[PDB]
This record gives sequence, C-alpha cells and structure tokens, in this order.
Amino acid sequence: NLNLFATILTYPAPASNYRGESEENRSVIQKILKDGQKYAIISPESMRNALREMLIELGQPNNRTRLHSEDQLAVEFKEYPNPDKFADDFLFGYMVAQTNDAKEMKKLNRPAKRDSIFRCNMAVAVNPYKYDTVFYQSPLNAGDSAWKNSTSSALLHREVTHTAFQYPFALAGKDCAAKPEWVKALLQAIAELNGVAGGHARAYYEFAPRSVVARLTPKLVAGYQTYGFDAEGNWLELSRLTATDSDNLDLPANEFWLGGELVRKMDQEQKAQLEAMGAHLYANPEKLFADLADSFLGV
Amino acid sequence: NLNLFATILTYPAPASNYRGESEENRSVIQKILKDGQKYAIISPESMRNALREMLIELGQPNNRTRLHSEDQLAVEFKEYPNPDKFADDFLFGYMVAQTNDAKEMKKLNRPAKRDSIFRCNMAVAVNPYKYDTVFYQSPLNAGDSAWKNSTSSALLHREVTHTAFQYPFALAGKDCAAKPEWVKALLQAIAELNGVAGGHARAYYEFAPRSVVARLTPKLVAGYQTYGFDAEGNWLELSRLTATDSDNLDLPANEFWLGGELVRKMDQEQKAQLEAMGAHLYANPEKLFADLADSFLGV
Amino acid sequence: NLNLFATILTYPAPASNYRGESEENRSVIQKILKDGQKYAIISPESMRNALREMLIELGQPNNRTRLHSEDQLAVEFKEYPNPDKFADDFLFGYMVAQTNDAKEMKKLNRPAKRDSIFRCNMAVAVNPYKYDTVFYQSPLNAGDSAWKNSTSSALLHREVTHTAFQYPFALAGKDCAAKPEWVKALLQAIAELNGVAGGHARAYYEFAPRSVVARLTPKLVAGYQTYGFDAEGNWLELSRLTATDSLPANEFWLGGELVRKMDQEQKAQLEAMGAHLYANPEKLFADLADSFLGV
Amino acid sequence: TREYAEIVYKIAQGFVLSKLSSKHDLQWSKCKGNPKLEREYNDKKEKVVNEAFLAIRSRTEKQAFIDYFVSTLYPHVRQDEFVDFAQKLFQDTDEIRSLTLLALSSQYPIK
Amino acid sequence: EYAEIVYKIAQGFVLSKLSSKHDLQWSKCKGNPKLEREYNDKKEKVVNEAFLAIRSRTEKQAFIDYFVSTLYPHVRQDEFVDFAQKLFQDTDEIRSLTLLALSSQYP
Amino acid sequence: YAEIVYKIAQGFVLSKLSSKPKLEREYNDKKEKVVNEAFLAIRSRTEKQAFYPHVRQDEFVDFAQKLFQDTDEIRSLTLLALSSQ
Amino acid sequence: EYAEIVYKIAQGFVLSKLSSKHDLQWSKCKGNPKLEREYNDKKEKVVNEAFLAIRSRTEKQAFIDYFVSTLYPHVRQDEFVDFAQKLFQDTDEIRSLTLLALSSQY
DNA sequence: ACACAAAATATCCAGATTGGGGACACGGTGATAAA
DNA sequence: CATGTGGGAAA
Repeated sequence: NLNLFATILTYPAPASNYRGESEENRSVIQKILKDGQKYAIISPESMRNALREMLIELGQPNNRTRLHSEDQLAVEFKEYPNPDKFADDFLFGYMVAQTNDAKEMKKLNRPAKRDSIFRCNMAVAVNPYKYDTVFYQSPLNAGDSAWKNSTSSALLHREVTHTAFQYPFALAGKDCAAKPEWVKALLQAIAELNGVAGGHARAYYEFAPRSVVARLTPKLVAGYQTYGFDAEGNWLELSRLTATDSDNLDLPANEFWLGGELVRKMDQEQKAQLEAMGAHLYANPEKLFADLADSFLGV
Repeated sequence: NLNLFATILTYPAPASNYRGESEENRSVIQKILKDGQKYAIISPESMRNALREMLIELGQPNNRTRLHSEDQLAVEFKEYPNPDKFADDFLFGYMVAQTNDAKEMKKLNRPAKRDSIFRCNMAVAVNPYKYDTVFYQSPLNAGDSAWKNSTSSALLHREVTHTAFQYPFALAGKDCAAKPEWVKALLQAIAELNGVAGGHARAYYEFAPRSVVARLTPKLVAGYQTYGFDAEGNWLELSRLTATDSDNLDLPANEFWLGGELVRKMDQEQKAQLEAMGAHLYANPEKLFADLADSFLGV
Repeated sequence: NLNLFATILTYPAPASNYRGESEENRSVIQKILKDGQKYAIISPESMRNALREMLIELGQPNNRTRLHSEDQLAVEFKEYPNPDKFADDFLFGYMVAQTNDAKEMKKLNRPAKRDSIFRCNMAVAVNPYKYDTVFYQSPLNAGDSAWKNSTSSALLHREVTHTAFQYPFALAGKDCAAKPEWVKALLQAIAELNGVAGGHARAYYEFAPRSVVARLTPKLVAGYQTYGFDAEGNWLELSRLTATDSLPANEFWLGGELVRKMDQEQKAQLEAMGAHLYANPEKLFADLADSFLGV
Repeated sequence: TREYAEIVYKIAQGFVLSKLSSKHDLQWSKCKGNPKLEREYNDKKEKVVNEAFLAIRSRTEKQAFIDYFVSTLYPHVRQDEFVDFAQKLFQDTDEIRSLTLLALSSQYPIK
Repeated sequence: EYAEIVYKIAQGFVLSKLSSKHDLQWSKCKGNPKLEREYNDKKEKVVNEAFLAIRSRTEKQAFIDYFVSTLYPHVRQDEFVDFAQKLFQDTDEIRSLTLLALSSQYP
Repeated sequence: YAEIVYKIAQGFVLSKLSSKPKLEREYNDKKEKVVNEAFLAIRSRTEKQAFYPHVRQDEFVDFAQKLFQDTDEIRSLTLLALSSQ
Repeated sequence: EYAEIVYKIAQGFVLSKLSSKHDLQWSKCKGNPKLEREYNDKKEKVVNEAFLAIRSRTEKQAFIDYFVSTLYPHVRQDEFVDFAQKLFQDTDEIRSLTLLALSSQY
C-alpha cells in the first residue's frame, strides 16, 4: 500500500522515431540488445517531456516551458523552481546551480531535490529489427529564388518498423498531504500519453492503452516480474501457477496484482476461477486507474 | 468535441503505382511488413500532394505551386510563406530558414512551423504480395532519324497486385478563428481523393468510397481502435462486447460510435438495436463528412 | 553450523551506475577483465551503503546517516559509536581515531573496531560488454536568464547493456546473545535489496529475487563452488557432477528459483537427498536462517 | 554445398557446351587455323549464354526458378547423391540461384 | 525413403520399357561397340519420349492420371501409406523430382 | 484409409486367384499376370461403370463417401493393383 | 589473393561498361585533349553512380543481388571454389573491398 | 462361362533486341561543479 | 587460358 508498480505495452503499428544522424542520408534507429538481432528503443526523457506537456495540458502550474527561438535549444525558466511547486518541480526535476547565490537564497527551500517521485526505464521493441526502408523522398528547388533553400535537389532514405513495445515504471508512497492532487493527474496522464517522437506529421500512432499488470503491496519494492511479454501479448503462462494459491503455499497474494485488456481473451472458465482470489475485473485500463489510484492513495 | 479519429480504406482493384527503382528492369514496390509476407504501401507525402492539388481545385489561395520546367525537380515558391496564408501554409507545411535574412524578416511571423494540423500515416496492403509480373512492353526505335531517342529497342518488366489498402489519420480541434472556412475544404477533399499514384495512364486507381468509422471524443487524443480491418473488412467484431453494455456493466456509453458504408451488410437485427446507441445511419460516406464535420466544428 | 556462504543473481535489464569520466564527456562503465572481452562491475561499498539505507528503513538505531547538504560530500558524526549499538555498529563498521579522543574513550569499549561478520565481493556481468551506445542529452538555455546554467547546449553519448549480474557473500556464526534479532533483519534486507546505483531517474532495475543457493558448513571458509553461474542461467551442471556422488554430502546444497524448471524426476531423487524444497526465495531465508542459528 | 557448387558449375558449363554443339553443329576442336570460325563461335556462345542469363535473371521465385531449372537444364550423371543435393536444395534456393548465376555469367568470352 | 523411391521407380520403368522393346540384360552387349551405340540410341529415345510426355502436362489431375497409369512403381507393401496420405505436396514436388530423375539418365 | 483399399484389393485378387518346387512359384507368377486383364478393363472407366469388417454401417456412410470424391477413387484401383504386379 | 581479383573485377567492369556504352578506348582518348576530358568526366560519372548505388543496402540478400549486377566481371575459369563458399559465407569484407576498389577509380 | 491379344515410326521451335536522362541534404550546437 | 565415365529384386 506504499508502492506502485506497472509495465505497459501498446498496439501494433509502424514507428519512424528518427533519432540518429548519418552522412549516408538514412535516419538510423537506436539498437541496444544483443541476441543476434537489433531492437528499437525509446529514451525515458522523451516520455518525461510528454508527461510535462500533458501536465501543461490540464490545469497545472509549472516553472518549465518550451519556447521557439534561435537554433540553440532553449527552454524558458519562468520563476525560480521550488520544491513547493505545484506540478513539475515537486514531482520531478532538480534545481542544479553553479553559484547558488548567497546563503541558499536566504535559506529558501534547498538546492537538492532527491529525484523524480516516479522512476521509469527505457522501452524495448520486443520484435526483431529488419533492414527495410522507404524511398519516401524527393526534395525540390525554389523557382523564383525568393527565400530559396539549398541549391540542389538531392535524394535520401528513411526506414520504419512494424512493432509494438512496452516499458516499466514504479513509484513509492511517501507524501500524502499535497501529493494526492497531482498524483491523480499523473495517473490520468499515464492512462493516456501521446507523442514521444519527432515525426507526427508522418507515421502517427498512439500507444498508451494495451494492458496493465499493476501491483501495490507493502513489500518495499519487490519484483516477481521480468518486465517482458510475448509476441501474442500474454505473459500469464509462467505467472498462472503464481496467481493461484492465495491462501497458502507462501505464494503472491490475491489482491497483489490487477487486470487489464488481456482478460478479454476468449476463454472464461479459468477467468472465473481466478476471479475468486485476484482483482482481475477491469477491462478498460482508464477505469482501472481511476479505482486503483484511490486504493493506493489514502482515499 | 475537440478531437477526431478515423481510418479510411478502399475498393479492390489491380494497382501497380510503381515507386521504387532498379536497373533489373522491374519497377519494384515498397514493402515494410515482416510476418513472412510482403505488403505494399503508399507513403503519406503523396497523399499530402493530392490534398494540396484538391485544395487548388476548389477556390483556395496558395503560395506553393509545382512548375513544369528544367529537369531538376523544382517548385515555384512565390511569396514568403506566412502563417496567415488562407489554404496551404497555415493548414500544413513549414517555413525553412538558412540565413533567416536580417532581423527575422523585418520581425514578421515565425520561421518555426511546428504544427501540422493534418496528421497522416502510411497505408498497409492487408493482402500478401504475389511475385506475378506483366510482360507489357518493348521500347522501339525511330526510322526517319528525327529527334532520335535511345539507340536500341530494349525490353523490361513491371509487376502489379490486386489489392485494397487502408490508412489512418487524425487531427486536433483547437482553433476556430480561421479553421472553419478552410477545414470544411479539407473534409470535402478527404471524402474525395484523386491521384496518389505514379502514372494514371495505366492502372489508374481511385479509393474514394468505402466504409468509414470516425470517432470524436473529449479524451485528449485517445483511441481504443487498432487501425486495421479484416480481409473481408468487418473490423467491428471488437465493438460487439462494447455496444451491448452501453447502459450498464461499467463500459462505454451509447454515443460512442459512428457508421459508414459497411452498415449496408445483409443482416439488420443488431443494426436496429445499435441505432439506439450510435449514429449508424449514413449509407454514403460523402454524406457522413457533411454532418459530423459540423458537430466537430463550431457549427 | 558456524559459516554460511551464498551467491545471488537477478533478472536481465539494462545497465547503470557509472563511475568513470571522459575528456570528451561520454559517461563510461567500469571495465576489469583483459582477455578479449569486457565486463561491468560494482564496488561493494555501494551495496553496503544500500544495505545500511534499508537497515535504516526498518526500525533500527544508528550512529551514521547521510545528509543532503552543500556540494562537499559529508557524513554526520553524531555521537561516539559504541560496540553495543543496537543495529549498525555491532553488525559492522570500523572506526579509526587519530588522537584516540580522551584516554581511549575513557577506558571504555574497544578503540579500533573490526567489521568482520559481513563479507562481500565483486559483481560480474557474466555477459560480454558491447560497443552499443545512445546519444541522448540536449540541454536547455534560459530565456529569462534567471539562475542560468552553462551557456551552450551540447549532445553527448551514453551506453547501456542488457545484462544481469551476480555476486557472492558470506557470514560466520559467532555471536548469539544479541545477534539473532539483527541477523533476522539483515537476512530480510539482503533477501530484498534495491538501488546500489546513482541514476534511478533513468535505467531503473532491481536485483533482489532469482535462483539463490546457500551452504551452511563448518568448513572454515573453503568453497567447492567456482563462484560463477551460467550466462543462460542453467548453472546446474556443477550440481550434477556432485549431487549424484552423495565429495560433498547430502545436506550440502539448497534451492532457489531454478527449482521450478519443468523437469521433475531428478527433483524427487534429490528431495530425498537435499532439502531444496523451496520455490519462493523469500521463504528460503525465513527457515534456513533458523537452522544456521543456534535455535 | 561446395561439392554441389562444383556440380552446379560443371552442369552449367556442360549445358552451354552441349547446347552450342547440338544447335549449330560447332566444335571447338576445329579452333586451330580458322580464326573466322573463332568469331562465329564466340558470337554463338554470346547469344546462347546471354539468352540463358537473361532468362534465369528475369524472375526470382521458388516454383518458377525450380521448375525452369529442372526443365530447361539437363544435370550431369551421378549415382545417388542427387537425392541429398535435391533435398538440401528444396529448403533453401536463393543461394543456389546466386551460385548458378555466378556459374552461368562466368562463361562470357573475354573481350 | 521418399525421393529414393521416385528414383528407383523411374529407373525401373525405363529398364522395363527398354526390356520390352529390345532384349534385356545389358551385360550381353559385351564387346561389340555397335551394340552399345544402338542400345544407347534406344535408351535415349525412350527417355526423351518420356521426358516430353511428362513435361507438356504438369497440371494437377492430368499429371497424376498420366503418371500412375503409365509407370510401374515398386511394391512398398505397407510403407506406401505415408506416400499416399500427403499426396498434394507430394505431387507438387515430385513433378520436379520426376523431371530431374528422367533428365539424369542420358548417354 | 488407403490401407483399407490396399487390403480389399489384395484380398479380392487372392479370392479370384483361389476361385480357379519352381512349379508353384511360376504358377502364381503367371496367374497374377493373367488377372491384370480385368484391371485394364476397369481403368478404362471414366465416371460410370462397375458401381469387409461391416456391412450395415458402410452402406449408411461409405455410400456418401463414394459419390463425392469419385475422382479420387481412380488412383486407388490403378495404383494399388499395379503395385502387386 | 581475392582482394587483387576483386580490384581487377571492378577495373574490368568500369572499362568494359564504358567501352560498350560509348565506344571509346584509351588510345584515341590519348589522341586529343578534349577526348581525355570527355572520357574522364564520363568515367567519373559512371563510377560515382555505381558507388552511390552500392553504398546502401547493407545486408546479405540485398548486397548479393546488387552484386548480381555488373555481369560478374572477369570471373573467368572457376579454378577455385573457396571463393564461392567462404566468401559467400563471410559476406562482410567483400563489401568493404568492393567499396574501396570502386572509390579507387576516379 | 474356355482361350487369344492391349500397338508400331519419324519430329518437339526458327531470329532480332534486354532501358533512356537529371539529381543523392540544407543550419545550429559538443558540459557545468565540489573533493 | 578448358572436357570425362557403367550395373537387380520378393509371399
């Protein structure tokens, strides 16, 4: 009741996510895994920025905001960040400093914020990469030389993959005075996040709802999960033996896990069997979050 | 009320629409999917060009026009691209910058075009590729030595597929000052799309009418859909559980769907009962975009 | 009956916990082995600090704590440590005094404290390092110059490895007057630990539960184990050359997560020979700790 | 298979030589002293090998490549290993297509 | 042994036809070279006739109707069952197998 | 069920043979060669000519099986009988 | 040893392709300076387009099929099968050698 | 219902040709601090 | 810088 864990996957779709750079005119993709194949990944700070943007989307005061200016990537700083900020600074982010003024701005707050309340890891494509590409391009040239771009009309390439990927996250319950109001918004935003990519004019897809495996127990951060699903998308095979035996055999409890969308798989008899112990009842993740945020919280 | 999600598919017809290149005398086609089969695609920028052409068809001022001139692919670029351009520049497109002249073109507009209100994704053939080809031609020479082309009479090949494919698209409803005049043109254009091919001298293919499933929700860009139909095209099996419990059992409500051409399927019993929840009435897709565009828009 | 050895591994996950620095500013992971392959390690001090932190987490007294303060790294002196400190100092902790305070802390306790009791070792990735890396950072610049950081914004690289690593540990049974209460908490904590790294805003992974095997023998610190597990995880081969010949005896093994392998016939014959009847690693430490203890 | 690679090279060159000998009743044994015969010999070899190469390269597919190879090409005579070589062929054919392309294209006369 | 059966039945068929047309037991050919020449001529005539006959018709029912009727396979007393039950891919592949086996036997 | 066709063909051929020491071997070899004349007559059929464990069930069931895939039956009597001799 | 034959293959491909396409040889090129200029620039163009074509499609099948082009220059009599087997298996160093050989001709 | 036989010879494509032209990225940036 | 090779099966 003091910790919350989850891993979330998505729907299958093509993904561009042009990140790398190449003189050979091919926007390469990031590969991290070594099993004889390559996998596509997502940097966590990308979804961090998306979460910041949707904290902006709902009414939530902030100190950080992106502006468009000279080519140096700049972000407007607004008021000086304080731990008693409403949405962004308190929830995550550090107040780095070089001079840190005088006597810690007259002993106001503290220049050391521990870390983000919630911690996330990078995503894994869980589908092998293939060398396919798209000859999607033919830049042209200006006609009247008015605001003309580069002189020549060159050729280049791009590549995409049809893939669905998952990512884990977790958090610990420390504060309950001011934390609940912004934790509700955090959970609502987590239930539906959009972006986390450079190209949305082309190769648009959204990836929040596919399944939830949430957990909340006073074990102080214990993980029986491997943070991995299969291609067909169900991982209950190794955990079906674990789900039962709630009363005895020292096995993970009944109100230890939560359901998702995989519960709507075809067969139902064993779903009814598992219903007696565990809380695998919610088919829509957005409804599941509205209840389990209350359950995890004080109210 | 502020978002619109939809997917559009087509009628079956033999379609080549060659895009690739090869010295092997076979105009290759683009394949991206990896399930042991090959699927043909159409890149979105071609659809964007077709949309620009159709906006040109109706009375709509523009700053970008394609000229037919010297062999280098070129565009007549006309005036400075200003965000207050009635049809093309505001709706999508970007204002590039290399030198950015002096004092930001007399302190006018902004050269950072970030928003592309029309969000588009590529199409998927949803039909496995076949290695069939066509032995359709042999190049032939000139005899009177007037404007003499290549010396010999060559031979080559081409391949075609009998296929029908779908694509998703989405847009966010934020502005209501200038959009209502121009947005209506976009919706009308989408209903009718003409082009999106290499050469219509052969295998001219059009994908104007078929079933459509538009969805507008105040969910801040969230979609339960998967963006995929069956081989027959009856994707609606997933909503069978969703429609039954509109009133109760903690599931989405009656105003939760829109219809299209697929409603004219033979069965009628559940269409009578589904009428009690959704607006499944429009037999003609072109009529659908006349009404639901009004509801999504201000008027 | 007076010595206990064990080794612990974990689940696969990307890496973290860098130490080195680069002139051209790519964070670098530690490298040790020079045989044509690289490996990532963790110094024992980090996991010792994490164990101290989780001893603080449970209700336990202490004379040492980490305070978040000015840039200089400091630790609170608090009061004079005593050997009869209820949780930490008795468990471990060495103090060395330059002046030896006043007359050997007034002729009390013992001046120099021997840590002993607890032992640790390196953590080896048991999976070769690869040159994969990601360039990730694109810092910001202030638009109002309110507490502005460095002027420019750069782009630098960072690398991760999809790897799981193991480490051994050991402890001897010498005290039983006040030791058991704190030993129970120590075993509960080591059965489930977390952190042992700096970067947890990114690259989050936890390495408490996996196939664990421990040995309680009066061997005076001699171990047949090579202290190495299989890369795939099926390290069981060392048991096959040994268990069939019971020259370790029948009660010289334990079991962990690996026992739930589908094969069952040799489990039955080993059940009559070894007491590896545990499938939940948490349950294993609850019982075998009592056997290690006098009662 | 390296043995089957040698088989492929041998059968390709044998098919070329045998087809040239049968179709235009021409023998290389008469090479010496008749250079004009060398021109029409090289011309016929060019024609046949170019036609074969274009035909084989024209399409790539399992059934088309397999049945064209078994119909329009006459393999050499061996006692038993044909079963092993064929059964190894039927799982994977692309490497066999590349190897037979190499063997056939190596037959071009120099200059 | 699957493909070995096809090879054996093709070789037996060509030998049986050659024996029906002309005297069998090739070892009687012995030294007289003209006997070898005429034997090879008859062999290649029969083989290429069968080659053309099977080549022009390789389409489903007609192919098997010509194959089973005009060829004499071995007994395969009980092992034939597996050969019969998978007949679809069996034909789809033994068209190529039979063509290869027939093409293998030229002088 | 191909083995059923093999068994019925072999049994019925042996039945005709029984209906009417190298001498024993050559007798069987020549007689089985004689019975082949009946099969070439049967394999001259195209669709319509000449139509053990149980009798009641087969007529109730196998009669339906005979009329839907009669094209399959052509290989049975041809392939199986020829395999004998 | 195969590096030299690969270099010779590339050189023969370039010379034979140019001679077939635009009926030019080295001696008449030595004739007058304008013909050096024309032949040289066309050679630059053809080698550049070949290098640009080959610089992409870096995998087994794509590289093999793009190697199918150029008509397998001067493969000559197959006295050695090791090239057919070992080099087809390696399929990596061959691309680097081919790229270097193509870039060497300018 | 007895017996007899279940086809024979020549031949299975011929010639001409297998792409052409223009173009393969533009600009801004490479970490601060305590021991 | 160039061409080469054989023979069986059953109640």
